[PDB]
Amino acid sequence: PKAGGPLYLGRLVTTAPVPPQHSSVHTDPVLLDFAKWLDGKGARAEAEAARNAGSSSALGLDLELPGPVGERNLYTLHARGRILLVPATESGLYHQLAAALATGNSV
Amino acid sequence: APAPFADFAPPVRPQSTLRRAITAAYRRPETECLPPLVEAATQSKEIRDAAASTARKLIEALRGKHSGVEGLVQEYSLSSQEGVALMCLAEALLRIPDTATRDALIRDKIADGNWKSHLSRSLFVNAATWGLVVTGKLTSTVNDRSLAAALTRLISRCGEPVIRRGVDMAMRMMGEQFVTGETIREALKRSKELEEKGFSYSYDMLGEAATTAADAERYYRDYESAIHAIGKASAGRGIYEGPGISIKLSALHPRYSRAQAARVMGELLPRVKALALLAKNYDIGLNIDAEEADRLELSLDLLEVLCLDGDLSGWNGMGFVVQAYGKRCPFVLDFIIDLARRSGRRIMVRLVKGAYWDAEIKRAQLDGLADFPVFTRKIHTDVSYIACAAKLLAATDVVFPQFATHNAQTLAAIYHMAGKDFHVGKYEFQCLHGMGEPLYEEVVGRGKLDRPCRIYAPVGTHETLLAYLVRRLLENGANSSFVHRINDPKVSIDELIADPVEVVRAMPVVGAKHDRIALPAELFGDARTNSAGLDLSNEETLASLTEALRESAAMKWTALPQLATGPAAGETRTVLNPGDHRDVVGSVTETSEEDARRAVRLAADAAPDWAAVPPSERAACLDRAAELMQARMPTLLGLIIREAGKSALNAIAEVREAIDFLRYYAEQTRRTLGPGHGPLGPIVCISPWNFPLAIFTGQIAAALVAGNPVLAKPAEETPLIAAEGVRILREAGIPASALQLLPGDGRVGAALVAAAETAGVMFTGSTEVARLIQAQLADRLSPAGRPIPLIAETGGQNAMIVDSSALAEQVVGDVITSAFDSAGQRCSALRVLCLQEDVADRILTMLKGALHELHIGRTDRLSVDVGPVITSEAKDNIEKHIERMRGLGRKVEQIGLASETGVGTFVPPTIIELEKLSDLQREVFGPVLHVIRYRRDDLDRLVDDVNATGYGLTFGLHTRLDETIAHVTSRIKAGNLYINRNIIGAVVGVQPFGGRGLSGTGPKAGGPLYLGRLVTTAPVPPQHSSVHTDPVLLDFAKWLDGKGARAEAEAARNAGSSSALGLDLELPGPVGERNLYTLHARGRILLVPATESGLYHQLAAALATGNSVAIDAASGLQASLKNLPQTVGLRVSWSKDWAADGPFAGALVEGDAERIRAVNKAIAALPGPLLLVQAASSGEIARNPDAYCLNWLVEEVSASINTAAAGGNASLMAIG
Amino acid sequence: ELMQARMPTLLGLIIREAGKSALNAIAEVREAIDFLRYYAEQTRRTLGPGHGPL
Ligand SMILES: Cc1cc2nc3c(=O)[nH]c(=O)nc-3n(C[C@H](O)[C@H](O)[C@H](O)COP(=O)(O)OP(=O)(O)OC[C@H]3O[C@@H](n4cnc5c(N)ncnc54)[C@H](O)[C@@H]3O)c2cc1C
Ligand SMILES: NC(=O)c1ccc[n+]([C@@H]2O[C@H](COP(=O)([O-])OP(=O)(O)OC[C@H]3O[C@@H](n4cnc5c(N)ncnc54)[C@H](O)[C@@H]3O)[C@@H](O)[C@H]2O)c1
Ligand SMILES: [Mg+2]
Repeated sequence: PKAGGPLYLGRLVTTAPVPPQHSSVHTDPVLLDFAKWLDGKGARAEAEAARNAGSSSALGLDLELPGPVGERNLYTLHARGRILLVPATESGLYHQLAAALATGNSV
Repeated sequence: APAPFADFAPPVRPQSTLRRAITAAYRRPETECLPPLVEAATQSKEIRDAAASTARKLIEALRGKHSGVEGLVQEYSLSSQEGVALMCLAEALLRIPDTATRDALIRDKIADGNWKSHLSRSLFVNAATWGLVVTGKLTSTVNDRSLAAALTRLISRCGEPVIRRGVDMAMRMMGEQFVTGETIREALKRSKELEEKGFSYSYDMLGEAATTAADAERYYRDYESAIHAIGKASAGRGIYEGPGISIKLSALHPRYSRAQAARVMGELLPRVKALALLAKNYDIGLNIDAEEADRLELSLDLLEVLCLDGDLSGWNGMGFVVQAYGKRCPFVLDFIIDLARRSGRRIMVRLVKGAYWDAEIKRAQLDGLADFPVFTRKIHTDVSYIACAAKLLAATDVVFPQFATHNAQTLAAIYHMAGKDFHVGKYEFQCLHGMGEPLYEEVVGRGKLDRPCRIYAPVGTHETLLAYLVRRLLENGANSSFVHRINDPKVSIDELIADPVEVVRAMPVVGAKHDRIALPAELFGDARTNSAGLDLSNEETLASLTEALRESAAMKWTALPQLATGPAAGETRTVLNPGDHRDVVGSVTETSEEDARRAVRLAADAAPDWAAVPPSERAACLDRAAELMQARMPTLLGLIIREAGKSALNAIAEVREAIDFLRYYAEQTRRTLGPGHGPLGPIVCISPWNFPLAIFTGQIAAALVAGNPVLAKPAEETPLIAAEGVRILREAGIPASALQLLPGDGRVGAALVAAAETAGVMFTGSTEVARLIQAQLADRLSPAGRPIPLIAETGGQNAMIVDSSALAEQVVGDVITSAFDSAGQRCSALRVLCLQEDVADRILTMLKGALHELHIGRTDRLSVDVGPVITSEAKDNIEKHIERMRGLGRKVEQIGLASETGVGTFVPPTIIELEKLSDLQREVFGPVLHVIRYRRDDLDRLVDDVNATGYGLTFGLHTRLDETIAHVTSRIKAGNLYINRNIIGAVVGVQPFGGRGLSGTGPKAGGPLYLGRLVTTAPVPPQHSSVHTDPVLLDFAKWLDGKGARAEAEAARNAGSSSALGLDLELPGPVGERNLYTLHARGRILLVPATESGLYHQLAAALATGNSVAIDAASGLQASLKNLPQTVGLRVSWSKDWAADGPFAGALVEGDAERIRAVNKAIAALPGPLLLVQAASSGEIARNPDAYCLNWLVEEVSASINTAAAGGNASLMAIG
Repeated sequence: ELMQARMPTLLGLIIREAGKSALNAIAEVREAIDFLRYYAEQTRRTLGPGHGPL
């Protein structure tokens, strides 16, 4: 994560905290479709994990940070891109997909 | 048969001179109200100096002893969101009744981490209220994802100790500060301490706005039980030293309104009398709280009867609030003082400023009324208060003044005005529990000012107090509020002791309106004049309207085929009132199909002369017609009421909308139309019966002002109001050759559509009829060989989604209005209410109770809520649907209809509980609400189900949660969205109206793309641009360049810039609402190319506007799209069977004239929605970069958000 | 606080050791100060007993 930004310290502990202002009201639509698919096939725990990832993902965060006058300093969270998934089990793959899709990524 | 309007709105009693002086002041200009108040409030310099000294002394004491939430935030270093989230958690933990159970959950589960796992209802439902507590700011909706993050963060950082402190803080605030006690017995026990010091109490059981008979009965028995407890405790102390009760009339009847005055006097009055008799027996005060401005005068009729009722004689405890922020206040006081004299009852008069200011501003703006019923500058209310106190202090022998205020300046002014002679019973002050005591502990007692104060003491549970805590907090928490200012270190004591009387007196214009609050007529500023409504709570208006309505029923209304040559002969029949077929409204002569064809030829002949009238002068005709409709509104109301089954309220809205269409299209014309925007030619305007003036006028006005002569074919059910609208337009200067009225049925419409000179068709009506028109036009091409433009605005299957965070009373009101107003005969009407499972039973019970309070009948009575259905065939079709549902086992709730309905065609408001949304097939255009339930996790599936009908007109969402708003509004596909309000809004230029799919082709009526469809070359609408470029368009342009298609790549880049996809505007409108207008992709566009270059141009146009495409595989052009970037490939499909691959949202066609005609026929044959097709020849694509117009490849979406839904208006908190 | 008070001395070292101009040496010391204070505040906003170190 970026130095001098709010995700940095969370990389240096074994369980990351929720950084200040780190949330988003947006839910990735592909995540939503994935959760419905999981519930369709009865993968209830996985569908729940998918919905939880969709909500807790901060994808779409778009903040203006305090700074000097005459400047607008913006901070936004976007998808990483394409995530390599190396699952071992079906449930593991569903959980990996949930995490990656909820954050806007392809896999 | 009762004479029309003979019983429209008779007053409860003849209006006395004193009552008429009240009504006369209802909306009096503010500059007229203030001077007499300044005079009445003037005091001697010696008194003003002494008052300022007393005020300063009180304020110095207040600031010298001046934290619970603040201390908690400080101790744990909480952010604002953390503080709010903590209080929401504490509130939720306090819903756990057993204390040991709650503490165990905290210590073992909540503190350990997963608070979400242990706590169907968002923790943050009431976060707007806690936000006001923590931050002093009101945010209408809740950022529940921010709060969830903050709660996780604070618990993981601070653990059980912060939770414990939050729970204890919330417990104290909700149990001891916002209420005196949870029950009347608890409140009475806690009142002894301050009573011993000289305070008294008035208990507020917190009941308000009954929605059902059962609610009203519950509030009644709560008041009755409280009176017993208060009276037992009073123990003979009497009405001044002893405690009393305060009641709200709206709690005691579900239809407490002037429209239902007869029910109020018959049903509410005896209940108040029964409570008053009990208060009399215990000799306690019983105060009637003051509510909205439109209830003031009605409440006076109850006060009058009660004070004259001999059964209540001997008791002086009847009390009544008057609101000094209201322009009628001094005249109301004159009335009350006189009533006290006549009755011999020493009425207890509580003078307040007023609690509903924001809402009164919004309501007057929404209703288009002449002015506000309240002041708009806070200092005006202060002067009003002091002037009214002077009136009350001169009448202490006949009334008992009660000065309710937390403002030390106000208090000091009155303390000195009242003088040195005092005894208990002369007057008192009043304050709110848990707010006013710091001030009044400097007032009560021989060691202070030795004046008594009565504490208004809310009593109730956490659920009851949270319901309207937002309104109560804004009373003393807005930037203009004294209590806010006393806590602001930037506000000096000198500023707080400023004398409002002398400040107002020295102003350059005494009593000027607030600069930042628009009068309703001025909502749109320089753009146009807002239409004006009528105040159906104003007795002068009701009396004048009664006469105008009666006079309208004596007119010989006719509708004739008004050809350019003059009225034509034809088959004549009467037009009967749908609510009573014995009431003949007028006569219509219908147009022969031969005369319809002749009218089109005359329109074609006259087209050049009308096109030559400059756009500014055409717009001037529209503006003159608007003025004429505004002046004629009362007569137009009467016709609409009797011809179309509309109530007066709905007829007012109908005429206002027509006025607004005229003025909006006139202004849009002045902004856009020039010599190069040539008219299409004769336009056939076919309109529905259900908005028989507004939509009729809108289509015709748009076509005319765009320079086209019009053939106006009104619905066969409602020709009379259409004929009158044509008469008005002709009077306004539209030549007879430019506007021909052709009454008759669908045959006349079809004959007009089929006429060779018809250059465009504007249709509003059913989807099935639009499909027939679509088929007719697929045979036809313009003389230039292009499709005849069709605007087809059609039916809806409109849903409202309600989650467990919504306020049930608000939901039910918006549902009753949206589903059953006009007997559901609005295209926007709510058809499917979707209730989250956890709240569905409670809301359904409330909804059914509210349903049974509706009055169904002939609409020439103000008391009628729901009128008839338009015809017996409409009735038969609706009832066939109801019986089919009933036959399937579905639960069906129906109002019982009065016997008087037998003379008309009525269907009772009906609620049908469905299992699945798939249970509905087509639009049922009547008073039939369907109810489905959903589990929260299935919300996304539910939105899919709503979209799956194929309709897309109106949609509502009731929720407080930003995550749910973002999710639902991003996934729903409808043209008009409404958040936390009803779904029937179509305010021209504010909610541009029109849907997608089976609901419309667009462009939206009342929006900025409309006129451009009615000319051959569309202008650039005002504000119509976007800085955003579709990224797939960009990828396609690079691909074109890589293929060597340099000219097409340039055209693609130009399309990317020219596209207005991504436009996102806020439209000016009333306070307390945000009205948004955005341009989105339409969806999947069918491309029917002929050449490779044509395909590239079609794809550029479609991609630049955000769409995907299905390309006709029969074009053989597959090899032209080899090696597309994956981003573009995702948007591109090839279709061999167009009917299998839809629904499409539009089409682009390339070919010669006969190819276009053949394709147009094939497109019309596709199932489902009508497609907005644009066609061009290959040569046209080469010559004209705008061969395909990007205006018609985006979809307009309007969203109206009620930002006052949390209980107040944040932006108006800064307007004083 | 110590780096802020000692900035003039730190500047001299940075100027001579790393080839920085005075303005850029000031920016260097300011950035170190800001990192210190920023991570201190971010810690005060977030870290609790369950956020164990690596
Ligand atoms: C015991 C008690 C009982 C009450 N009962 C009722 C009741 O039954 N019905 C009712 O409506 N109110 C009632 N009120 C009053 C209302 O609830 C507020 O408390 C009161 O209006 C605030 O006035 P204040 O003098 O305490 O404060 P102030 O800060 O002096 O005045 C604030 C008031 O100014 C007014 N105001 C604010 N901005 C503007 C503006 N831009 N233009 C014009 N006016 C403005 C509003 O009335 C606002 O509440 C009661 C108040 C008390 C203390
Ligand atoms: N989308 C909107 O803005 C909007 C607004 C109001 C009403 N509507 C819809 O209108 C419908 C109710 O109005 P209605 O009952 O008058 O509709 P309708 O379809 O019955 O009639 C509409 C008009 O079309 C005419 N007509 C009928 N058959 C025709 C034909 N074969 N060819 C040409 N014209 C023909 C009628 O005479 C009438 O003037 C509802 O479905 C409602 O949802 C839509
Ligand atoms: Mg019809």
